[PDB]
Amino acid sequence: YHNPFIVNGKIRFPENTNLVRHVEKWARVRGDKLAYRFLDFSTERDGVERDILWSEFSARNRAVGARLQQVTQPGDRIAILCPQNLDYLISFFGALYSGRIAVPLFDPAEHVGRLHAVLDDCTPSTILTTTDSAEGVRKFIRSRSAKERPRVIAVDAVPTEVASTWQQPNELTTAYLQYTVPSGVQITHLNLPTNVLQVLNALEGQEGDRGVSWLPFFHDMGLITVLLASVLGHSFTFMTPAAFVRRPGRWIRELARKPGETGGTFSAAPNFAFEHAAMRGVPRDDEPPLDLSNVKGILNGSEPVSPASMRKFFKAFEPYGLRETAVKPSYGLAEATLFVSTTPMDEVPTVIHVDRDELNKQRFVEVAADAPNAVAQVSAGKVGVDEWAVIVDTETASELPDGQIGEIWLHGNNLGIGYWGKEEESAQTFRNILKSRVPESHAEGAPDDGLWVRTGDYGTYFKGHLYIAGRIKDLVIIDGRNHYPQDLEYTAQESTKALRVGYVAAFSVPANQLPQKVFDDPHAGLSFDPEDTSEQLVIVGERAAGTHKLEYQPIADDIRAAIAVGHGVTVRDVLLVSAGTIPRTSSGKIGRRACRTAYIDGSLRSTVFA
Repeated sequence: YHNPFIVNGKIRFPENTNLVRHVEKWARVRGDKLAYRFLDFSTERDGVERDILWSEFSARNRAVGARLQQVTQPGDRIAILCPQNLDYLISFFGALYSGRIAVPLFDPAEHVGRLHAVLDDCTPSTILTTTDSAEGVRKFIRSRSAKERPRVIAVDAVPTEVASTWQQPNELTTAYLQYTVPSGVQITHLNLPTNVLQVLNALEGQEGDRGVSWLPFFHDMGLITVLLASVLGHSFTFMTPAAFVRRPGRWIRELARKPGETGGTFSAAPNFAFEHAAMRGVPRDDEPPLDLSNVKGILNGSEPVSPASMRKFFKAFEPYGLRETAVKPSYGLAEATLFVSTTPMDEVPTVIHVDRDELNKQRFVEVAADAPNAVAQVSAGKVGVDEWAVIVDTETASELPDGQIGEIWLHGNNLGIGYWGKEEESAQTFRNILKSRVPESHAEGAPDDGLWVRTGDYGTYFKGHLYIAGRIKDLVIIDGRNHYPQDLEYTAQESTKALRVGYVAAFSVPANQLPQKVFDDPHAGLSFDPEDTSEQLVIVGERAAGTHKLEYQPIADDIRAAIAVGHGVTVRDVLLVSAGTIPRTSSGKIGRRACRTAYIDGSLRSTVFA
């Protein structure tokens, strides 16, 4: 493989490098070629193709950019309250073209409050949207104070001719804010082209390849995936998240080889989507032939990878030509722009099993899958070019040996420079020194006195692979002992056919804050004590399809028994709720914190991704 900007395992960018200059290049040399295609399934079930060429795309970007340069101040934040479509990307790029700070968000007409919180946090001067969504955005804004009702610009209403007045706008300055109290990661103009190149390098993307996505643009995985188009001038075809949730086969269809297509396709998705597409994305017998032999890589990340959903997904689409080397477990986060590691392209996913007891003690000890206390661990592959991941003992700020679990710390030009307006949090997360290394350091090549970024994730290196144990703050600590929630959740899943796959939440609540319902239940084994504050294990799970008539107690008993025998901890409460009731993040992950909150205030007992 070869890339001009990569020489001897190092990214070599020309000076004054940013995504804006990259798009302008393709507008000149690949002008008449497809840049982005929006598959619109709003009215037509078959989908309406909305295309824009690199030439057209550049002109729109320069038109919006010029308009922003005329009515905004340098350093202003430009909020993008837009539905998923071409004008969203024109808004995002338009903001970048202007030299101002972009803030990719969502349409208020589709949380409205979360949107208020972010606006409070970064106080944008201007909001970019479409004509059709304009009135709804205005309606949202007038419910805000008069302090500044940020001006609203319908980007599609900005004439292309305005581009003539555009002025070309530094690497270390913030290009945009990536919001995940809300936190906005400051992504610089160097971060953006750096990380997409790291992706392109790991994918080994050829010239005739193309990309497909349904991920929401307001999510880091959704934004960077489609921004990947700017690296090599590849086309990318996208749809809305809603379109995928209702008809997952659309994703599969768009991935499949079109007539005459000799190149390969690339995509990305969270774990739950592999579960969804495996069950509902298989084409019906009355549908046309489906050829997935062109699919090169479908990256699987943003949440713990299920070996079961991975197996089901591959088995389901194998008869249509999907190679076992197509699905790629990957790791990343917003602080690193997006991409940190992925499974090598010529390899099938690596799955191992480790001892649970050792695992809760921050140790990897490999065991057979048949072993009674084995926990599956899916490798996240190799770290990208010119970035580094190390496993660190947070108390000593020192590198740990392979097989021992510590916090993953990161270094590289794709890593952000802070959280917007958060001095203390920024310092703690982004200003760290690696005090000691091991003899065969995974930091080798990184500057000894360079700053490292704390991910908040436990991980380890094992036999050449990076593993993501879990998220530190999501640990379930009971009686001075550690439990990984996805481990508990999997045991709870597999103990019964009554739980919906991927819709179980394990967390702890202090005893005094447990609801009276728990104490009424003799299976709970607890008596109310107003000053007992010890953490108690709670499991919340959605009922599987067609199981609404199944009785509660055998389900709760099975879960409780399995967790007791497998993890040596007692579940105090099992709460079975209807499908879609468990809180979910903006990208579709399970929100354990919101679920925990919703459990305590009793809202639980009484999102696009439905």
